[PDB]
Amino acid sequence: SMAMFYAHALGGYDENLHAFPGISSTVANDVRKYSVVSVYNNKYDIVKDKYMWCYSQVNKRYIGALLPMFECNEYLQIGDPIHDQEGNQISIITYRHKNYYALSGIGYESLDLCLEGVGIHHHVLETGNAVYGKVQHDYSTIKEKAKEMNALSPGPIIDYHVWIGDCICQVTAVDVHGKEIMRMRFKKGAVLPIP
Amino acid sequence: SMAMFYAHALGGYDENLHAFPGISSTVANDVRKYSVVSVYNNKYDIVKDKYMWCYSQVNKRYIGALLPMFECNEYLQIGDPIHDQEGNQISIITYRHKNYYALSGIGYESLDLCLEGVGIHHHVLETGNAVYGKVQHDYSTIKEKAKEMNALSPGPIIDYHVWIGDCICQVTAVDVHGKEIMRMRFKKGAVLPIP
Ligand SMILES: Nc1nc(=O)c2ncn([C@@H]3O[C@@H]4CO[P@](=O)(S)O[C@H]5[C@@H](O)[C@H](n6cnc7c(N)ncnc76)O[C@@H]5CO[P@@](=O)(S)O[C@@H]3[C@@H]4O)c2[nH]1
Repeated sequence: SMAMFYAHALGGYDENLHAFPGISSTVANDVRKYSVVSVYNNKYDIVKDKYMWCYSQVNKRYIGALLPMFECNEYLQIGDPIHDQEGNQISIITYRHKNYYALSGIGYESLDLCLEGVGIHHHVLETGNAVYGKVQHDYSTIKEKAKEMNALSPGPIIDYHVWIGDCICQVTAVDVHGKEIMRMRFKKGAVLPIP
Repeated sequence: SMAMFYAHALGGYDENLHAFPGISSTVANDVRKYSVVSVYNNKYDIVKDKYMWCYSQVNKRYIGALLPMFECNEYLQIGDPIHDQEGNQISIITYRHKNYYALSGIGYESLDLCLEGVGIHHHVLETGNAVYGKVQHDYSTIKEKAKEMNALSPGPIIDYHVWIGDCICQVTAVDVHGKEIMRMRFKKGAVLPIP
């Protein structure tokens, strides 16, 4: 049947369709392979070695991922179809960070969460800072806190924290005492969308 | 260049572009002439003798008009193109009332307002009700109300009221005491959009 793309920001979420940041679609496009995309007969270049952390929270389901992004100085509307050079539609306009536009679909490192009972928060990780739990600081302070919190018994996860830095991205999970229960690292630099 | 359509609901109002209910566009399409439209390669019939009163409030400027509307049980997303039989985009999805979708552009009777210092309010005119000023009731109550308010000295207009009924549409303008200062009547039946 027809390849549909519904934007989550317009209420288009369908659990029976493939779900990506800001997109429910009938087909699952791998957008990692493209270096140039087109929007209304206009070609744009995919940014190399810099990505955009994009997420959408629908019902109690978090859908986050590191996505490719292309630069475009003109204003492009949410829902605008994105094509490849062969005429195929591969995505729609979703998220934006100044002159950068995310390319949503099957991308790079991703995170999916049941948000029932837990929260999630997003931070810009300042360069040079380490991360423990729900805080970011210099290595010495983070290191000493990790040893301090080490003597505590782990409680249940209550919050997730996403840290988006220019060279690394990390996700931590904390209990009620701020103790780090879990930590993932994505070895990519990225930016967050500007609403 | 290429014919562009921007949905007002997505922040795409441009005062230098043609402005219609929910649409800023580089072209001004007269949509009264169409009896069928197509969305996602599906043909839909324009309803005959019933319209939709659509409006958007952008830049303290009110833009309202009776628009043609077509019946579609499927879900169509705001901003998606509307085509004619020849494949040309003539409009975008804007407003909806259950299984009816507006066809915005140059439509039928219209109302433009400068919304600074004056208000506007929309009402469904219940069948059999009469209207005075900012209120609707049965004809007996309205007759008495009109007599009472006749004795009042008129003041400057501060509010507009749009009455959309199955047989007729009317706009009244009231002063601070609710006296009717102006009334226009459109000899068409219509419905209001449902968000
Ligand atoms: N190992 C590792 N793998 C990578 O892939 C990686 N990428 C970048 N870096 C950075 O290199 C520096 C040295 O790492 P490290 O010395 S092992 O210190 C880590 C951790 O051991 C410490 N910590 C957490 N929990 C406990 C606990 N229960 N007890 C004791 N210590 C704990 O908290 C610190 C968090 O710092 P961060 O990870 S955000 O940045 C790192 C540091 O700045 C990486 N490090």
